[PDB]
Amino acid sequence: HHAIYNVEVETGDREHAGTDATITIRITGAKGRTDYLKLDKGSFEAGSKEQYTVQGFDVGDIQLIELHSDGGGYWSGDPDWFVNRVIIISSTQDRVYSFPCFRWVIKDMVLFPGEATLPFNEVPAIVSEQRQKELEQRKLTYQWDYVSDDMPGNIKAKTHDDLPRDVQFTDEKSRSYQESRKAALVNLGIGSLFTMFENWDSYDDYHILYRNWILGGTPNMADRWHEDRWFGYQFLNGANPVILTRCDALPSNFPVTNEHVNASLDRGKNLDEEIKDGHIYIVDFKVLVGAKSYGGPVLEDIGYKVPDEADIRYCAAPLALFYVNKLGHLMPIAIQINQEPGPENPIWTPHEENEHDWMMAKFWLGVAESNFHQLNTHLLRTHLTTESFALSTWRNLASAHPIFKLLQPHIYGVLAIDTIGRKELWGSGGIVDQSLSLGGGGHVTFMEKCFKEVNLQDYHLPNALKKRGVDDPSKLPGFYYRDDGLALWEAIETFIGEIIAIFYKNDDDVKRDNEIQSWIYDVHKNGWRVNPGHQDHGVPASFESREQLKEVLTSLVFTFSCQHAAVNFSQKDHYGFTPNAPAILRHPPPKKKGEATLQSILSTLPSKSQAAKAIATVYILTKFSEDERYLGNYSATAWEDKDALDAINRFQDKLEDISKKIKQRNENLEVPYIYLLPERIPNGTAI
Ligand SMILES: [Ca+2]
Ligand SMILES: [Ca+2]
Ligand SMILES: [Ca+2]
Ligand SMILES: [Cl-]
Ligand SMILES: [Cl-]
Ligand SMILES: [Fe+2]
Repeated sequence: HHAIYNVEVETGDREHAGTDATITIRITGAKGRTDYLKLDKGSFEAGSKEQYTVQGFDVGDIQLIELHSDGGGYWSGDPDWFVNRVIIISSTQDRVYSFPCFRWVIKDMVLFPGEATLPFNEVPAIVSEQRQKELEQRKLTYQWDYVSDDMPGNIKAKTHDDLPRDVQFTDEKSRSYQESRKAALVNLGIGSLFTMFENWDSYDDYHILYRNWILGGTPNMADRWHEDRWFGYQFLNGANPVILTRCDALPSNFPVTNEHVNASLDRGKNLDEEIKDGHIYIVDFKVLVGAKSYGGPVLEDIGYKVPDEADIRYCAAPLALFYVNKLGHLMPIAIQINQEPGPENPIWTPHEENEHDWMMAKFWLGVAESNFHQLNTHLLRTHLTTESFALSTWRNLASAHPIFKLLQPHIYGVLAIDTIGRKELWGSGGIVDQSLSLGGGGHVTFMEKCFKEVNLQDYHLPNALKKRGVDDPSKLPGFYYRDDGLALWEAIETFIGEIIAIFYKNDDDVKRDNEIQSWIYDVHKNGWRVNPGHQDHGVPASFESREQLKEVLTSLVFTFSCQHAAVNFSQKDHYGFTPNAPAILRHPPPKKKGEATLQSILSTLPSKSQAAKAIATVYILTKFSEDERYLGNYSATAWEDKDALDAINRFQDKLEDISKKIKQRNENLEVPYIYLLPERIPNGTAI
């Protein structure tokens, strides 16, 4: 004759989560559906758990609910309502129904009870219809847009506030970001006054520049940047640990011989023998040829052609050779500043007659490294490329889908920061233009050039390390990015495998899942588009197995969290003392040996205000928000399935073990490697 429904609603704790809109709820089940019933006694504050008792038609077994908000009245400041979950008990049913949400309620929100499902799993027809309608609507809200033909697809949004609220920064992240921008302007202005009439005449002058910033500690390379051992160390454990490969033969255009490097070898063998023993490594920045730097110079194979106080910046495409010495230290042993060898682009070594020439060579290798790292390793290959997958998750996976639930905490952030970044950070005029040689426009062309070579197999850490020849700790010791990254790769892969096995019982279940198929196909066709001049991007058009699904999800999750953390949060230590890693140089490279002086070097190195702006950029890009959730913290995820909860438990406990092992390893290091501690790795790419 009627049922009594006990309704409990948990509102999210985040700022503005609450609402004063009038809320109603309609309940549907096997027997029919109630009317919209008022939940209108008391307030919905952030963090609240509020209870209601409403009476209506007995729907029998409950199958879905619909919340409605009237959107507030004249005085409502922020009617949008963030709902974590609704729990209902019906007087006629011996069951507790739990409806996870974790999304913003704007006007209407449909929710289903119980565990995640694949689209073909058996559910009431009205559930399947609502699921199909959700996804129709996703496609109108979440649309592809592109910087150019040669960039990965991004979310269509003019500014951050045009984004769907589910993918905007939380108010806490927007405050953390806007406050960081204000603090940077204040610290720049105070440091500008303090240093205004400073005679800039030594490398140690640059130490002033980080002193009035809250960076979490003096840059850990400030005291040792000038030592070859610590210069070499950072190609393993600094901000850009992705380019060094094992050298099994010198490139024909980098004609280093035993006579150039023998004074550096110290295990009793010559250069050819050390190459065969796997102790010789190399970096090749050839991708930077053709790069257009601010003020006009265009990099050639030979460097630059024989050209008041204009802002003119330079870069380089060097090769550099390194050697693992008998103590296990990676030492820099040769640098050629540009690609085409000869007298005007010679090989520089730590044994230069003129010590300033070797220091200048190391600075040219750093400028190439900085521009490559910021634009390719960090901006393109974390943010801009994984942004396509975040967009495709919203377009193609229903909120009921288990892989939607898995990805939510990891995709969060990237749409918001990238929408902001296109306007304020690496877009035209942004803080990047003030701080990189390739700023001014050349930085977009350069990312385009890099994106043409991008392949999804690059995001597979064990395969990429093996491919680079850097995975054998007996030949290449002291490589903590590799050690910690591989431990976390395995932990994430194990977890994802266990989630997949709960919902997909065999390969057929993958092939039949039209949403996961649409998801990968959307990236394949519209996300990482193989356009004229592009290599294949390694994105499959479909999934055929559980293992293939695991491998793509692991790559993606590991990149959003760990890889971004390793190449982003390492920036204070890498760049905070400018001479450790200059990102702008002001004169072209030398065309003969014996020229460099401390003074010609200081005039090539960034100006005080260029260096200050680099520090400011790093400060902004590396600020953790006070609401950040770190790796494995799934406190705001929508899981209900008991087995999924247990898989999460095992994963968190694994992460906890990896954390203690990293801290134990660190206690014996001269310079602890902390960027891959789980407690410092955000779930996502949000800054
Ligand atoms: Ca609100
Ligand atoms: Ca109440
Ligand atoms: Ca738990
Ligand atoms: Cl009713
Ligand atoms: Cl679930
Ligand atoms: Fe970032």
